[PDB]
Amino acid sequence: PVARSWVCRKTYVTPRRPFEKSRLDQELKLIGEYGLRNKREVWRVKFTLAKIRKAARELLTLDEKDPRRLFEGNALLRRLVRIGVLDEGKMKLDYILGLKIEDFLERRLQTQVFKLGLAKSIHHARVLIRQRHIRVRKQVVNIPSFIVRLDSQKHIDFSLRSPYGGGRPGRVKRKNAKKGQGGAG
Amino acid sequence: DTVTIRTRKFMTNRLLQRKQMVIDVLHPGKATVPKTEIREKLAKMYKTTPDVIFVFGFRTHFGGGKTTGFGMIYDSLDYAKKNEPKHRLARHGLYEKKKTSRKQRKERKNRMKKVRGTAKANVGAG
Amino acid sequence: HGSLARAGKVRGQTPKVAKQEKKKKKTGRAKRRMQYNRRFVNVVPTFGKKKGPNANS
Amino acid sequence: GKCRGLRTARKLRSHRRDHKWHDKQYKKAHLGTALKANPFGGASHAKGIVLEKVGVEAKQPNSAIRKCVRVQLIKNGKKITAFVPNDGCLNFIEENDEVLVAGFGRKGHAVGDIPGVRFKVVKVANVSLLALYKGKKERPR
RNA sequence: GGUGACCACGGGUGACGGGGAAUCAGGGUUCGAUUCCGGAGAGGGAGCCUGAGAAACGGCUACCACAUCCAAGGAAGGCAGCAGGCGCGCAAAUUACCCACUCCCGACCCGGGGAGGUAGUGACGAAAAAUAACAAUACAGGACUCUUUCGAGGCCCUGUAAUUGGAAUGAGUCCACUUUAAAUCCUUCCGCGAGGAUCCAUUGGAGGGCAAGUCUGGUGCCAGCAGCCGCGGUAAUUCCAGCUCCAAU
Ligand SMILES: [Mg+2]
Ligand SMILES: [Mg+2]
Ligand SMILES: [Mg+2]
Ligand SMILES: [Mg+2]
Ligand SMILES: [Mg+2]
Ligand SMILES: [Mg+2]
Ligand SMILES: [Mg+2]
Ligand SMILES: [Mg+2]
Ligand SMILES: [Mg+2]
Ligand SMILES: [Mg+2]
Repeated sequence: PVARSWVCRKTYVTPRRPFEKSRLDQELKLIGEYGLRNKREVWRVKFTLAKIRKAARELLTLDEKDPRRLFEGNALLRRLVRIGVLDEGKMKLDYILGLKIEDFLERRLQTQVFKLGLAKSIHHARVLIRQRHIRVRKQVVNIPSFIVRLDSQKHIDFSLRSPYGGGRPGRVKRKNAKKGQGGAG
Repeated sequence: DTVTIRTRKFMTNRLLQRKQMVIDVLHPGKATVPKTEIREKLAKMYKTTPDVIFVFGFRTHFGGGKTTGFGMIYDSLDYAKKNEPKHRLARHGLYEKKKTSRKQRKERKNRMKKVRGTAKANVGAG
Repeated sequence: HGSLARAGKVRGQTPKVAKQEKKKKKTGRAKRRMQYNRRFVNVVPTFGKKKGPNANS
Repeated sequence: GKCRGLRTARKLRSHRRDHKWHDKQYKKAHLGTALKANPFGGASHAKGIVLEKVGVEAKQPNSAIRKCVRVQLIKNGKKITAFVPNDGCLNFIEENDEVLVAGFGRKGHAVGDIPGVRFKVVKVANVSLLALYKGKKERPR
């Protein structure tokens, strides 16, 4: 009987036509263009978008002025603006459909490390984020693919507790300092 | 110097004879805090002596900037040795329990049925 | 019919060779950088009638 | 043509019912035979004892000797030929040695050459040919 | 008299019934022994006490079917509770710790609970995600600018190397703390802990379907390859090898 959770479900879908070339030759760009961990990491975002677009498309079959459409719609749109994809109150649904992967990539943390100077080359970003150098707001974030809420864009910054940012120069500079004090001095 | 213990969600539990709230320990690069210090620093806080404060919970989260948890305060040690569970009194040298250890109990108590009611043999025991 | 003597004739007499060693190949995500880089942005020269990514000169 | 009517849900169901005992792929699956016939009693692989090593002559267009094993399965006592895949591996397997034999991929069809051999050897004395023919795990003794 | 091709009656099931699952343009198709609900059985049947409440199996009564000790007169046997073993088997965990959580029974705040929780085993499976980054060189290049071109200024670049170079970090290890019940695990952190020859990514492939070499060795209708199409008979794009590449990783 036990306590425990289950409800574990995949975050992704693998492609059917297993190596088209054309599909590979897109999905590689995406990996370089933005320094992605792996191929899957695309078809994560690929799977997540296809949800949205099918959620949206689910609504486009309904008649207008119907309690669901209006509610689920706003909720859904807000959720996109909230993370900074639809803009300004573009917020009327049909539009959702016209939208591509590039977007839920551009709002990953990794990208918005060098987009806001901070890093210096896209892979620094993914290193720097893993290396527990950068923080958001107050939490120190470990994860590259944390989609950044639009609000929480200006609060990405070098952690208070890291070498660049301040305090405790890392062990490499601490050792090559102690080589000058202990070894040389 | 840098700890700053701020509390949340204080309740005056008339009927368990207590004050109880979420401890929110800030702490910078220095690592966790022990429950002894936190008791003594929460003692002068509400002015009840360290003696009558029981703390568990304490869960830190990334960066090491902050650690939440639950602590709480009875109006006399006499009540604390009454409302409080064993583990929290035994946490610091005030009340301990036997070390028979579970399968010694079970092996014994499944005997003493074998014997009838001659106390001498039940006292025979293991 | 058939002689089962000839099981493992060929692996048997093929002269073995050393597998060498140079470069601990870069892996994970850096591999994929090296990959794109070396057939997208970098070289992308004047076309020479299709490529040959593992072909000869 | 078709029956098409509106209180015809049965003539239809019962039509599309029997006109499956004319499907081939279901009359394997739903009849009985298969479970009764395949030495592999509905089971992915099976263990059996190597009772001798037999070369099989491949089907005309490709001349060669295929190097298989007569097996007797434990669960049934049903006999088998299993082609020991990959070069010089028959050399490994000795008589009376316990092998884990799996299918070929055609599920009943014999594969390509190897006329009438559904099964392929995988393991040998708890080893796995893949480890032996790579030279990773040696023969046990 | 009642039922019947609106298919009864008969037979079968790799059938405990639902709630759901993976699949899926819409429609289905198979699976649901699977923690939630409902049913049944404690080797098999029958009968039993007792009980509100049971035809109760951690009761007993035989029988049948199993099986233990023996002083040979007799006696005690029921894991489809938890652990464990044997057999079966393609095919599945530790004689672990505990009532601290949720709950229950009791005369009961107080005992007990293999119900249950906690550890261990655990590529059943799902999530996140390291396996390096960067400056300057040496270069290897290619959009501005400059040059008829050759050349050069350089904002752009990128390839390999020298690793030139220090910076950054974690896998480890381990002061310390939390955790918890006591741990453990996690989260916190003192201290140590990266120049590859390391702290070392593998599995299949490389004719096509199908992304990837008529590169180089060896065999020569053998060995062997090949899910299908096929290759192998003396330059194999096909076998065994070497180097290179590709897919996922
Ligand atoms: Mg049967
Ligand atoms: Mg039994
Ligand atoms: Mg019953
Ligand atoms: Mg009974
Ligand atoms: Mg029992
Ligand atoms: Mg299994
Ligand atoms: Mg349990
Ligand atoms: Mg997984
Ligand atoms: Mg590694
Ligand atoms: Mg192919």
